[PDB]
Amino acid sequence: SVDAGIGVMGTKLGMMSFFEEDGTVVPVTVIGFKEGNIVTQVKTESTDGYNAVQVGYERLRDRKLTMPERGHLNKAGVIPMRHLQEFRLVSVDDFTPSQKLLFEELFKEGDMVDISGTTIGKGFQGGIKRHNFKRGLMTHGSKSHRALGSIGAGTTPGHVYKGKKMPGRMGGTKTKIRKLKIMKIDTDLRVVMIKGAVPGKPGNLLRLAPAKIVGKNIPKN
Amino acid sequence: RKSTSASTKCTEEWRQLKEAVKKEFAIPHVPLDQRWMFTLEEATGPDIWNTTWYPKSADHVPTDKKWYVVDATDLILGRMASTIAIHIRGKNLASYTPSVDMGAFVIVVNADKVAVSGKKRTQKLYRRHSGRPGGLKEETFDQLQKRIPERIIEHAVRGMLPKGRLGRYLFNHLKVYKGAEHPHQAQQPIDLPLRDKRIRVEK
Amino acid sequence: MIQPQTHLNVADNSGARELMCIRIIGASNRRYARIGDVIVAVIKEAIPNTPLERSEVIRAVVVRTCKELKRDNGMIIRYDDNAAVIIDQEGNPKGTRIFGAIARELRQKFAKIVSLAPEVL
Amino acid sequence: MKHGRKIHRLSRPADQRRALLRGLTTQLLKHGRIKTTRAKASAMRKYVDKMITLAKEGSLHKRRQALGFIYEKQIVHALFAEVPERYGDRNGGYTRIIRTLPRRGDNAPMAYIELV
Amino acid sequence: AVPKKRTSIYKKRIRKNIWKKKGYWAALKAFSLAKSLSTGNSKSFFVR
RNA sequence: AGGGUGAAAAGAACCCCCAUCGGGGAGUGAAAAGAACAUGAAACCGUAAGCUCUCAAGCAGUGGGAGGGGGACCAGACC
RNA sequence: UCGGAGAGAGGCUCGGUGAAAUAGACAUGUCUGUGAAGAUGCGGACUACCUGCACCUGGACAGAAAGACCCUAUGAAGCU
RNA sequence: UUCACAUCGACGGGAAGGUUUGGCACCUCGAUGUCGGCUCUUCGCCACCUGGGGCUGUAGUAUGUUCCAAGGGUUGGGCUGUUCGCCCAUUAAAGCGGUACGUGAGCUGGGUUCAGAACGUCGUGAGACAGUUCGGUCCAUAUCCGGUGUGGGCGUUAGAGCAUUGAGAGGACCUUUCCCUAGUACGAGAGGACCGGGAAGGACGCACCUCUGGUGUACCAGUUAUCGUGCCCACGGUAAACGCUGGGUAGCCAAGUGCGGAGCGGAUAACUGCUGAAAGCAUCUAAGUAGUAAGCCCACCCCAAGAUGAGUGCUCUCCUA
RNA sequence: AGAGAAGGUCACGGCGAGACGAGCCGUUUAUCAUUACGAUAGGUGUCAAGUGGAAGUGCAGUGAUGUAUGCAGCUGAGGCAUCCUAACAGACCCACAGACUUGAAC
Ligand SMILES: [Mg+2]
Ligand SMILES: [Mg+2]
Ligand SMILES: [Mg+2]
Ligand SMILES: [Mg+2]
Ligand SMILES: [Mg+2]
Ligand SMILES: [Mg+2]
Ligand SMILES: [Mg+2]
Ligand SMILES: [Mg+2]
Ligand SMILES: [Mg+2]
Ligand SMILES: [Mg+2]
Ligand SMILES: [Mg+2]
Ligand SMILES: [Mg+2]
Ligand SMILES: [Mg+2]
Ligand SMILES: [Mg+2]
Ligand SMILES: [Mg+2]
Ligand SMILES: [Mg+2]
Ligand SMILES: [Mg+2]
Ligand SMILES: [Mg+2]
Ligand SMILES: [Mg+2]
Ligand SMILES: [Mg+2]
Ligand SMILES: [Mg+2]
Ligand SMILES: [Mg+2]
Ligand SMILES: [Mg+2]
Ligand SMILES: [Mg+2]
Ligand SMILES: [Mg+2]
Ligand SMILES: [Mg+2]
Ligand SMILES: [Mg+2]
Ligand SMILES: [Mg+2]
Ligand SMILES: [Mg+2]
Ligand SMILES: [Mg+2]
Ligand SMILES: [Mg+2]
Ligand SMILES: [Mg+2]
Ligand SMILES: [Mg+2]
Ligand SMILES: [Mg+2]
Ligand SMILES: [Mg+2]
Ligand SMILES: [Mg+2]
Ligand SMILES: [Mg+2]
Ligand SMILES: [Mg+2]
Ligand SMILES: [Mg+2]
Ligand SMILES: [Mg+2]
Ligand SMILES: [Mg+2]
Ligand SMILES: [Mg+2]
Ligand SMILES: [Mg+2]
Ligand SMILES: [Mg+2]
Ligand SMILES: [Mg+2]
Ligand SMILES: [Mg+2]
Ligand SMILES: [Mg+2]
Ligand SMILES: [Mg+2]
Ligand SMILES: [Mg+2]
Ligand SMILES: [Mg+2]
Ligand SMILES: [Mg+2]
Ligand SMILES: [Mg+2]
Ligand SMILES: [Mg+2]
Ligand SMILES: [Mg+2]
Ligand SMILES: [Mg+2]
Ligand SMILES: [Mg+2]
Ligand SMILES: [Mg+2]
Ligand SMILES: [Mg+2]
Ligand SMILES: [Mg+2]
Ligand SMILES: [Mg+2]
Ligand SMILES: [Mg+2]
Ligand SMILES: [Mg+2]
Ligand SMILES: [Mg+2]
Ligand SMILES: [Mg+2]
Ligand SMILES: [Mg+2]
Ligand SMILES: [Mg+2]
Ligand SMILES: [Mg+2]
Ligand SMILES: [Mg+2]
Ligand SMILES: [Mg+2]
Ligand SMILES: [Mg+2]
Ligand SMILES: [Mg+2]
Ligand SMILES: [Mg+2]
Ligand SMILES: [Mg+2]
Ligand SMILES: [Mg+2]
Ligand SMILES: [Mg+2]
Ligand SMILES: [Mg+2]
Ligand SMILES: [Mg+2]
Ligand SMILES: [Mg+2]
Ligand SMILES: [Mg+2]
Ligand SMILES: [Mg+2]
Ligand SMILES: [Mg+2]
Ligand SMILES: [Mg+2]
Ligand SMILES: [Mg+2]
Ligand SMILES: [Mg+2]
Ligand SMILES: [Mg+2]
Ligand SMILES: [Mg+2]
Ligand SMILES: [Mg+2]
Ligand SMILES: [Mg+2]
Ligand SMILES: [Mg+2]
Ligand SMILES: [Mg+2]
Ligand SMILES: [Mg+2]
Ligand SMILES: [Mg+2]
Ligand SMILES: [Mg+2]
Ligand SMILES: [Mg+2]
Ligand SMILES: [Mg+2]
Ligand SMILES: [Mg+2]
Ligand SMILES: [Mg+2]
Ligand SMILES: [Mg+2]
Ligand SMILES: [Mg+2]
Ligand SMILES: [Mg+2]
Ligand SMILES: [Mg+2]
Ligand SMILES: [Mg+2]
Ligand SMILES: [Mg+2]
Ligand SMILES: [Mg+2]
Ligand SMILES: [Mg+2]
Repeated sequence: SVDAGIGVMGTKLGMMSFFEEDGTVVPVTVIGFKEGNIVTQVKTESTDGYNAVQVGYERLRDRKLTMPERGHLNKAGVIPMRHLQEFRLVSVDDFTPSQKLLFEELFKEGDMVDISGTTIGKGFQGGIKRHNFKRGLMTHGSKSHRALGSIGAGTTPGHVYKGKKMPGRMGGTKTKIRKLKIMKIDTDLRVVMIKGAVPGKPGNLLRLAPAKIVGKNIPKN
Repeated sequence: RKSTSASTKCTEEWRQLKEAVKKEFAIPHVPLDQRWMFTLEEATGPDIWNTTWYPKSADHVPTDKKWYVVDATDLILGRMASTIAIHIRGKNLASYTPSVDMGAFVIVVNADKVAVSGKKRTQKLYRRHSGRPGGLKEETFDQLQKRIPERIIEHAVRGMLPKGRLGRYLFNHLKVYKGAEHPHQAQQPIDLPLRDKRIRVEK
Repeated sequence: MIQPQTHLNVADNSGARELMCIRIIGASNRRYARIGDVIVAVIKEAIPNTPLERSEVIRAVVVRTCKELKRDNGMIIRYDDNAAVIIDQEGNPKGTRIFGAIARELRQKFAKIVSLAPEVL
Repeated sequence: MKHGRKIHRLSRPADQRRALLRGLTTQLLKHGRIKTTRAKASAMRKYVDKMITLAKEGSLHKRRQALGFIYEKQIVHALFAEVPERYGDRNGGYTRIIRTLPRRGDNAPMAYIELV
Repeated sequence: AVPKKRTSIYKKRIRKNIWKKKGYWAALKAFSLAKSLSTGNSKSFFVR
């Protein structure tokens, strides 16, 4: 999954409504930022086998960090940071450890982004909620209701299939949301407003990249 | 933490004593190289002449094994893989035993240049199955050889090795590389003998 | 949110008092008539001695819902009843004069119908 | 699930849980310290404090509010008497919770809630 | 649903050992707790 | 349905743990045989010591036996 | 349609007490072939670290004994 | 019309399948049981629609027939115990089969017409009926396999914390109307395009709570009966697990809001092709190569080194006697 | 053998994480003086928000009731402040410079 362009990380602050001059109301997510988005490490095809750049995000007290990690960020000469992440480019010449990213440079207005985040955990969920199973009859004689159904065929094959859909734990995962739009950037509050919903509740941690378009931003294969 | 308390000290000391006395009285190992019928010591031992010889642990020790290299360029897949299997299994040593690994290591290089007769390049079919229904996947030989060409020879030799514990443990002695180069130069590989006539194809 | 078996008030002269929707058209397999969709209804109750007999299959466009229409102003509209207007396959209303309010959301596909309106919303 | 449902259920239905909490507070304000189960204590914090904050203002209105919570009048009047004196400078935080050895019968974790 | 067979001596011995391992973690909590109350410095804890 | 402490109750004083039961000494006794007491098989429940299992497919054994351990006197054997 | 949320009693965890039907022995994969003609156990391939827990019920021709249906018996009884 | 082979194809023949009605009695009789719906799959291709083609008695639109193609789709009702089938209104189309009626230790109707009763009919009669009719009990705490999730142990050759490569595995790559092209080709007219652009929809998937709401036994307000707080006032309890109503934040949720389905990437099936021999002619094929499919494979989206083949990268730590 | 490496588990305060384990965040709560990083939960103060005009005392009315004081009163699962309470006391696991061979370098 080679990624087009450097991304940045941010924090979901919650959603509000935002007008346009002509009275079109757009619901927008407001994505805040914190001190960070500092290039931590750079990986050369020679050295690592591939081309990538590790940006750290959330700053932090030095105590809370572990000695291996602190010693990772003193090799860089950067401030202590909670979350590290990698972006995979096809060319890294522009980047030095300790270099800083600004989201005002990378993202203009009306540009397309891709928001990766972690989803709301809904816990252990039934067949209905998890796979949209139609529920069986509520009344005439029927004892089933929200139950799973039959789970397989008869004597043959005589075992349930792999991956046959069943109740299990739902949510709480890395999820991409493709091709969103950027409505407004506030330099004052350093915030980015985005049309639509992004995963997870406020206080979340997001990763925004310039949108991969399978024809035109990416290696053909 | 390794205790240097007099207790553990004492224990290791004693154990080296036991090991000493057990090494003194036991029969010496005489490796099989121009090894004559018997040493004046074995002659006091158990009967190894009128019973079938079976290898002891000093023999098959992994460090000793021959290494071999097959240039797979213009070789024919199957006919080569047989020879490879023979040598890996050990079937060419007088000391062969089914229950043990007496075999070699084999290094196969230039694994994309391997040659195959007939229309096979476009026909022979490597299938593997997920384990879900409709989990079947098929490759033509050639898609495979463009994508990860080592799998071809690995998969052709694995077929001719025994199956089961000694089989799998054997298969780890087959070291395959797509390039003309291998990083084993330290092991000093000899070249692999081929007594087969038809094994070498010419165009 | 008109769906099959729903009853509807007729908004024009055409001589039906009430419709029962049996289908939704052009929406492919959607089950919801919302404002400005063509539904196939039948006539339950009629106004006597009029060109329209009860138990007729006819086309109508849905002009009023109890569900809520959202324009882009963030503006929202909710009526107190369901109503549709009986039409041709040409987009022209069979009956010639319409009651009640309508919306500017119908101006695109139906000119006639927005023309005859006593009020526009 | 519950996301951000914050209430203490105490494994009882609404009515009972209310009455239980009222009871436990008239107990704490009568005796000044008591022994309960960890959950009951933690749940009871809020209502203890509601009562104290109530008494700090002293209005007839507030006094009728407290009267309609605590069961025993006498404890209420004494509350409105003592509190300005004892707690006047304390902004919040009127209760200490000190845990103990668990119970013998069920091994339910115990606790000591103190009026501090 | 019933047990078509009877459970083999050794497998049962493993399942019951698992259930006995919980005693081990409770023994660690117990030990740590005694070593706490044995310095008399805890104001969060009380014993009579 | 529920029999067999010992020849004799000599049925265990005294101290210790100690709310009782139960126990450990001492004392009785040829023997503790200690009262749920005589020989006390198997299932079944364990504890300790020797070898050994976490890439594995198997009516569980058998023929071959790597490596490790044990009691020997025909130490080339047996377990 | 087309499901949604909530309250109780269970379910779940911890402490106390503590069953049952079942059970040749079980070190108990999938496909396909074979076979008393639908195999964890036979063959060939394929896939599989060891072991819990919560859930689900496709298999084990799952479990609860004579098959009510059909036939047999020079059986049994009731009735005409 | 001429013309057997566009489309039919009589008289006959040669097959495959194992879905109909059957023959057999190898099978199980103890508690291995038939047809429809619900839920939930899955696979076949003899293709109903969607993708590409050849032929036409193909002007165009629309067909007909056939080739490759099973990735995706295949509605809602009135009627039946039903397989079958009929109709209503749609629709791109409303495919046919297999899986023990696929699915009864998942659910439910009939069926094994069990015992009551009645009708027709047969029988002197008790009773009978591959006649009809009304009524009529199936249980279940999952041992193992199989599955969906979620841990521990141990391995990964000193011990760790981070960050990742991606073998393998999955999810999703769907489809309809309308508008430009152009009332242009085509046709005497009536009709009316291929190709390539653009919008709106459907179904499905992934998220979400700003709006519109649902609930919201956290709360707020009215209000009946009644018993408490000495009595008025004002509050408290009860009217199961809200006494009854009217509102509701946070949450969860859809009918609400966003987003998604991209590929002048690779290789093929049918087919159309170029150079061109064996047969000094010809021929898409034998050498070699060109286009080209909703198919196949990469790319997209999650997972993923128990990938024991246990990967690479950065950093940290190994004291004292 | 003493000690307790890096780290882990536990304990303790929690959650937009959760059946349990797991996950994640905290654990003396800074200093500042020019950024951010040292408030986890509860309480308290204030704010968004909800409900819809408290009680008491006045006036009007024969009275039920209305009206003023007053965007009142209650609530505030959400934000922001503030260490007032509880994050006390602590415990356990854990530290053979990494067997053996061969080349290359020096
Ligand atoms: Mg959650
Ligand atoms: Mg349904
Ligand atoms: Mg029910
Ligand atoms: Mg009629
Ligand atoms: Mg007028
Ligand atoms: Mg009540
Ligand atoms: Mg009650
Ligand atoms: Mg509060
Ligand atoms: Mg005694
Ligand atoms: Mg006593
Ligand atoms: Mg005693
Ligand atoms: Mg004695
Ligand atoms: Mg004596
Ligand atoms: Mg005895
Ligand atoms: Mg393996
Ligand atoms: Mg092993
Ligand atoms: Mg095994
Ligand atoms: Mg629910
Ligand atoms: Mg509930
Ligand atoms: Mg009960
Ligand atoms: Mg229990
Ligand atoms: Mg029993
Ligand atoms: Mg096994
Ligand atoms: Mg057969
Ligand atoms: Mg079979
Ligand atoms: Mg088998
Ligand atoms: Mg076997
Ligand atoms: Mg089952
Ligand atoms: Mg069940
Ligand atoms: Mg099976
Ligand atoms: Mg069996
Ligand atoms: Mg006879
Ligand atoms: Mg007879
Ligand atoms: Mg012919
Ligand atoms: Mg027979
Ligand atoms: Mg059975
Ligand atoms: Mg076909
Ligand atoms: Mg077609
Ligand atoms: Mg055609
Ligand atoms: Mg024509
Ligand atoms: Mg298809
Ligand atoms: Mg398919
Ligand atoms: Mg299909
Ligand atoms: Mg239908
Ligand atoms: Mg149509
Ligand atoms: Mg079409
Ligand atoms: Mg089917
Ligand atoms: Mg069916
Ligand atoms: Mg079943
Ligand atoms: Mg019936
Ligand atoms: Mg008669
Ligand atoms: Mg008859
Ligand atoms: Mg009845
Ligand atoms: Mg189990
Ligand atoms: Mg399992
Ligand atoms: Mg696991
Ligand atoms: Mg694990
Ligand atoms: Mg390790
Ligand atoms: Mg480890
Ligand atoms: Mg971290
Ligand atoms: Mg990754
Ligand atoms: Mg891949
Ligand atoms: Mg695997
Ligand atoms: Mg794939
Ligand atoms: Mg595609
Ligand atoms: Mg023209
Ligand atoms: Mg087009
Ligand atoms: Mg679309
Ligand atoms: Mg909302
Ligand atoms: Mg909100
Ligand atoms: Mg409501
Ligand atoms: Mg709400
Ligand atoms: Mg009274
Ligand atoms: Mg009263
Ligand atoms: Mg009341
Ligand atoms: Mg009462
Ligand atoms: Mg009552
Ligand atoms: Mg009620
Ligand atoms: Mg209400
Ligand atoms: Mg939507
Ligand atoms: Mg191509
Ligand atoms: Mg081609
Ligand atoms: Mg041609
Ligand atoms: Mg020529
Ligand atoms: Mg030509
Ligand atoms: Mg060719
Ligand atoms: Mg394609
Ligand atoms: Mg497409
Ligand atoms: Mg690793
Ligand atoms: Mg290895
Ligand atoms: Mg290696
Ligand atoms: Mg340490
Ligand atoms: Mg905790
Ligand atoms: Mg943990
Ligand atoms: Mg501490
Ligand atoms: Mg706080
Ligand atoms: Mg807080
Ligand atoms: Mg007032
Ligand atoms: Mg009130
Ligand atoms: Mg007056
Ligand atoms: Mg307000
Ligand atoms: Mg401060
Ligand atoms: Mg303190
Ligand atoms: Mg070394
Ligand atoms: Mg050495």
